[PDB]
Amino acid sequence: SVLAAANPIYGRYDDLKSPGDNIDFQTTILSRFDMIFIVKDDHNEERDISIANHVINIHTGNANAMQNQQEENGSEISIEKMKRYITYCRLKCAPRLSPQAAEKLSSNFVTIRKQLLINELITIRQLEAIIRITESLAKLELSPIAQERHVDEAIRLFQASTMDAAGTSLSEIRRFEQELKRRLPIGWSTSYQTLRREFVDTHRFSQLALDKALYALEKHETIQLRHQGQNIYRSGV
Amino acid sequence: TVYPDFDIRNINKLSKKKDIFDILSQSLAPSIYGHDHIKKAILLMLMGGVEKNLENGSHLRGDINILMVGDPSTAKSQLLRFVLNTASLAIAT
Repeated sequence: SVLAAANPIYGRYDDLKSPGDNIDFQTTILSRFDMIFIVKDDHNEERDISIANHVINIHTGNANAMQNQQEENGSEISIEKMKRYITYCRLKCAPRLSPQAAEKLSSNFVTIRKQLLINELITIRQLEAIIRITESLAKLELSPIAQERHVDEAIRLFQASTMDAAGTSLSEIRRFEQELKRRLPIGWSTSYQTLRREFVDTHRFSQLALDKALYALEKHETIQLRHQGQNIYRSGV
Repeated sequence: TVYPDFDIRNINKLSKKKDIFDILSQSLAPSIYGHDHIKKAILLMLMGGVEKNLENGSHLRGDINILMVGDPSTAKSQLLRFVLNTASLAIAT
C-alpha cells in the first residue's frame, strides 16, 4: 500500500496557479492513486487556538494522565489492541459488491463525470478506487455484503480529495455564472458578504448554488479568493 | 536432438457476406464499448499490406503504424493487451 507525501516545488500550494503546475508529477501518477488529499495551511485565528491548546497540554505532562480517562470511557483504542484487529479482519472478512449498491455506484459515477465535462468545455481507474474504499468499510464492521450506507461514505471521501484537487439546480448554476461575468468587470474586488445580500435576499438563488458556482470558477484561473475567501477578485476571462 | 479441410471450408463460407468487415472488427475487443473506427484500423494492421519488391533491389514497406493520442485510460491501455493475445507474434514493450 503506497502511502507517500509529496511537497510543492515553490514551498507552498499556490492557489493562483493550476494544480498541474504546482505538482511536479506526470499524468500517469495521479491516476494510479486512489485518494489525493491537499493539506492547506490556512491562517485562521479560530483554528490556531484549538491547535495550540492541544500541543501545549501534551508537552505539559498531561498526555499520560489523559490516557487513563479516555481508555476507561471507551473512546480510544490502544496500539496493541489495534494490531490484532486489522489482521483478524484481513483473513476472515471477505466483502463483495451487493446488487443494490452496484446501481448506485454506476449511476453516481456518471453524475460526477458529467460535472467535469461541462467545466472542461476522471478515468477508469478512479471508478475501481471507490470500490476498494467501499469494500474496506464493510470489513470494519465484519459485513460480507456491502450495503448502501458504505457507498455514500466512499463518495464523500472521494469528492473531498479528487474533486478538491482539480433540473432546477443545474439551471440556476448556469444563470449565476453568466450573471457574475456581466455584473462584475474583469478585476472586480467585491467582498463575499456583499454578493450574498444580493442573490439570497432577492429570492432568486439559494446558498448551495452560491458556493458551488464560486468554487468552479476558481479552478479556471478566473476568480481569485483573497483574505481567506472574504474578498472575491476576478483575474481571468 | 533439438526440436524448435474443415477450417478452410468455414473461411470461404463466411467471406461471401458483404458485412464481414464490421463483424470481425467488433469481435476483436467485445469488452470495449464503442470506438468502431479505432477497431477497424487494428484489423488492417494485423493483416498487413503487400511487400512490394522492385527489380533493382529497392524494397518497400507494407506495415501500418497506428498512433493513439488521448486522455489516459480511454480504451488505450486495455486495448493494447488484447492485441498481444490475438496476434501470433507480439512483444509487450
